[PDB]
Amino acid sequence: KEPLINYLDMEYFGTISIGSPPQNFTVIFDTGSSNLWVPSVYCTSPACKTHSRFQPSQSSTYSQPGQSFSIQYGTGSLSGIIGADQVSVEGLTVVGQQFGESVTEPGQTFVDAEFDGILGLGYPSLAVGGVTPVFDNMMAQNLVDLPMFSVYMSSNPGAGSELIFGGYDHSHFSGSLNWVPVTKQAYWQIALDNIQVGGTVMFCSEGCQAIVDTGTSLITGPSDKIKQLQNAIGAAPVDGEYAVECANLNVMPDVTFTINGVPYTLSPTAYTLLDQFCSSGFQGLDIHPPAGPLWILGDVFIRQFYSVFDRGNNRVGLAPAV
Amino acid sequence: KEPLINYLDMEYFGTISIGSPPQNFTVIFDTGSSNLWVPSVYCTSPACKTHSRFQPSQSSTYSQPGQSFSIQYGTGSLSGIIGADQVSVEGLTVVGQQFGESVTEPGQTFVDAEFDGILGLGYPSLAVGGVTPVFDNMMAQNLVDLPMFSVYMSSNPGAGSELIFGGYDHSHFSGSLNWVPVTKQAYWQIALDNIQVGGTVMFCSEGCQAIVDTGTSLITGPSDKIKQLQNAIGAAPVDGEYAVECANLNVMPDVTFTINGVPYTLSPTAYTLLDQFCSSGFQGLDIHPPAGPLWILGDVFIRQFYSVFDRGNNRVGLAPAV
Amino acid sequence: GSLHRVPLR
Amino acid sequence: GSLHRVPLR
Amino acid sequence: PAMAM
Amino acid sequence: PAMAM
Repeated sequence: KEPLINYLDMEYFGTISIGSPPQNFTVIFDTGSSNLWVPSVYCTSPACKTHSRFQPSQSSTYSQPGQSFSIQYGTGSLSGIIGADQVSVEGLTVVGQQFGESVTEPGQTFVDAEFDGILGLGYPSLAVGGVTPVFDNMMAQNLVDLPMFSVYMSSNPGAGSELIFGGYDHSHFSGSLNWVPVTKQAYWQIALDNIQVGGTVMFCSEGCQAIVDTGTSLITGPSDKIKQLQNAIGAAPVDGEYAVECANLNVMPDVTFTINGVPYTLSPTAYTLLDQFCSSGFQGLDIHPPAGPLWILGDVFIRQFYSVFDRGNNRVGLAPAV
Repeated sequence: KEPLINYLDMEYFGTISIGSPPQNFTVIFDTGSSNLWVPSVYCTSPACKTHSRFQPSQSSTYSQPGQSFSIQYGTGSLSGIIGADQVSVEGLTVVGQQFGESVTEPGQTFVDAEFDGILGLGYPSLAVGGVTPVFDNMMAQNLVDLPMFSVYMSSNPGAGSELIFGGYDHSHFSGSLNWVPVTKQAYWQIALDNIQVGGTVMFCSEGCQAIVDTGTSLITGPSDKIKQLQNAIGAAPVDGEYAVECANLNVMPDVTFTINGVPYTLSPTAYTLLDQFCSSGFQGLDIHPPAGPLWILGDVFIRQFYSVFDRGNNRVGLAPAV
Repeated sequence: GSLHRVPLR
Repeated sequence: GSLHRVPLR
Repeated sequence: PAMAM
Repeated sequence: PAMAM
């Protein structure tokens, strides 16, 4: 199986440290999950050999709570034991933070993944084993001035891309922030009024649920609706992805997501990946009930709209990125 | 696979401790291997949940050399990482002893194995990863008065069964010890002059190689020769083992192993297991070249003949047990 | 008020 | 001379 | 101590 | 110290 297949595509990465002395790891900040885990030095899979692996014995501040763990991202389980130690995230250091030390097969493709682990930023209800998420510890340990964090994902050249704990940077967005209430506290789940193409409602006419997920590269939705969306914008099937003729970019329709009565429009320039060819920034992904079905506003959306995640008021702030 | 299938049958066990404070483990003292390994707390297989698992973080004297490990017993590999810590064996404590902390699937049947790990007592050439065997450290650390250890396996009721490091107990054997030179320093390998049934040479008429292995329950040999031996003594195939009519015990032939010119005779009483029915103490086991073919004088043999393993002179001492 | 920035690539 | 005995069961 | 911003 | 046996 490929437990992390949904994270193997274009992502943004950051660095964190665990233990004393610090052991560095490249991780993905994922608002679509809530656990922090990194490869264990005890993972002897060929796929783990190319990554930084946590070595408990080299850290004087490490301790074992006693519980083991197992997480699921929808395509296979990842298991190991839970550890506790100091975790540092540029400027801040959380003491006693618990995280997973994965041991089981992570998947052959993980061998070339550009990241080592994942740092979930979702709600604790999504955390497996009732392990307190990093951001919840930050709040509980009064490390942040405001109970929120925000993400800026740069489309060019992603040099200036940054994650901010404790607030947001108004230099990354124009106008005032539009707030959206979190409908279900697990993922950063919100409600869509409707989705329209070419200025005409075409999906979720009666509203549907979605989540703002930094861990998801594209904008996803029920596979069937996406197909309808693919040919509506002019995308065509290929080897396994949907391509679009770069030329007809200016003749393609706008895709608008109406959230809390506000229109969030994506021009074909915004929902098309230049990764010499042009492909679709939309993809099918069926989340099983009771959690799904869901639409996922991934990086493709966040690049167009600076996002603010506020645990203090349980809401999401959106505004045009700069 | 079942990596430890050859250890899942009737064995003798002892207890050892690792770390500070001590973590106890039930192990098999195996002169047929040379590594020491125990389950790692990082082994999350269902099969490991029923065993004592080493927890590095709870031991103040633990350290990691850095190398990982993988061992083979002929039916599948067992892998993990190498650790170092103090290992205690009734009265003696070896400091800095390296051992394996197994993580990979040990085999479904290991779930009910009565032991946790194995402590090899063979030569270092058999040790994987060039890890120094426990007994070699004992000698190097001057913990024993004589560079040898001996084994007494009681047939009745196995109450008085014992392993002795640093010497032997003359109260466990009659007469003087017969010494046999070790022919190849890996297993405790020796040479057989011939094997006879009913006082007549029937196998290895021109001599063959064998090993004295405490980790092997029965007396093994090339599967084909064993079949010939099975029907020669009067054994018959059953579900998967060879049974013998308990009644014809006194009419069955003696099986003699001639070692270094000395006859080591096993009466049918000695080579028959009472485990209400009577079965054969012989079994086929083909060791692949270049190591094999080999005959293995396991517990069935050792119960009849007290065995002394002398690293100082590279020889084996045998004498009738008491 | 301080902002704790985490660069992403 | 001391003997270090390890009980087996 | 100075009051933080 | 006593000499061991």
